[PDB]
Amino acid sequence: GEIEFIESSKDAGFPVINTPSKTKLEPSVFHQVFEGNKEPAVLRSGDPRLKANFEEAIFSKYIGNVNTHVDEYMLEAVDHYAGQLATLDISTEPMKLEDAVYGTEGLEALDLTTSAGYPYVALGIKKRDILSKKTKDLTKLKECMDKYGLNLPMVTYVKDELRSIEKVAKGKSRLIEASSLNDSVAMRQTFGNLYKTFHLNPGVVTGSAVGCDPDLFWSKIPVMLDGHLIAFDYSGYDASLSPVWFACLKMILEKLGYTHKETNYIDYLCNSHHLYRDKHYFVRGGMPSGCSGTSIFNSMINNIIIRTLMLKVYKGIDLDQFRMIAYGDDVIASYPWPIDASLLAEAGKGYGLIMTPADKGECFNEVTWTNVTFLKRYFRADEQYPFLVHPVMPMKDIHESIRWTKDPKNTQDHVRSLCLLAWHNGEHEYEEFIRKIRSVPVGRCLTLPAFSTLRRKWLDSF
Ligand code: NA
Repeated sequence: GEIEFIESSKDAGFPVINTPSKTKLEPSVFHQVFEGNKEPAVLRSGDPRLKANFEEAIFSKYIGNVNTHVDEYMLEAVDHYAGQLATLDISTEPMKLEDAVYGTEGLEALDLTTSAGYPYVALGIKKRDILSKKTKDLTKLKECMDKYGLNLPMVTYVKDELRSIEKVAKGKSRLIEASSLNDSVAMRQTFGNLYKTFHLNPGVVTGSAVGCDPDLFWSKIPVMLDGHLIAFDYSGYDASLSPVWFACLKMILEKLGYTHKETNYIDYLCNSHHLYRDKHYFVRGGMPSGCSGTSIFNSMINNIIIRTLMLKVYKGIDLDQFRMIAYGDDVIASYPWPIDASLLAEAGKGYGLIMTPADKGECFNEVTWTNVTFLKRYFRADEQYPFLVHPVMPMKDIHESIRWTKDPKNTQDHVRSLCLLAWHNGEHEYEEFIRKIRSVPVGRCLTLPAFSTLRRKWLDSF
């Protein structure tokens, strides 16, 4: 992706979008009990911790585009993956508006908590002013969609989250693009049944883990992934995507039965218009992280990409023996023979993708079931039930998270969520985690699950 044009919003008649510039994150009561290094992301230019130009840093992810046709490798990649998805009988019929807004099996109700985007954010109109869970009212929504239409600008927010010392200093804060409520709803109508099928079928047929429950899904992954593991990281995957990868996505959508008209919304993602505070800008390429379907579309594109690179370097490859599971940029994969990921990475660079060794580190290559991570979690077979696999979030990350809060009123839910991740690290680690929590008075006011209870419920869930 490439920023093609940027100017002051007022020149085009856009008001300044007044997005948050002060973090909602504050030290929790556990801040001194546990060790950690992470701090809130930089949200504004004048932040004293900056050791770089903020506005330059946050847009530096847009590294450019490679301008190419959809080549022979891409075409075969699309064919192969399309053949997998054909198995699922995805419906290209529009999802009914009520289902697409207020919830159905495989597609949770539209989040009423997030930004309603443009122009609502300039009018002080929130999602809850238009929508109502209790009523399932579609009347105001239909009015709004008729009044303002589709293809509205996206509103760029800086993500308010914890970041490493390095990412704070370098000003490498992440951005979220909020699609207008109008476009979110329209895309959910158009692609909702596809969203639904993906959510209901995480695994190696969709090549997707979006919507998965790691407590359950992790025992299935080594069964699905037969051979030598392949994993690598991307640097700035979303923003690196060139228009050619969106063309591939449109081709795969058409093979599923979507019409040229229905795939027009992919152009909205690819060639996008954004508002950031007092500026507005156009991007050619780049997945706008935050719009409807961007996790699923990022995953589908990743399925095309990896196959393309394999076909290009290993002309003798048998993709029918290749398996992969993506969650956006994150990938875990296998092939029955060793594959040199460093070769794939160089082929990736030719397509404007920046691929690096798995989980930082120096080489590409020797990934094992012991060191592989996916969705930030390691894989550890249960010692007693060896066919069941623990997702293991590092205690370091759990410690980082408990030291901060966006609202102390949520302490019970926050700490409980962390317990559900922590116990997979083993009984001794859990017991210590609970002891430290309880060394603060608040900690003794919380309902914390016992290890044996967590383990029992987990075992029973299968
Ligand atoms: Na874009």
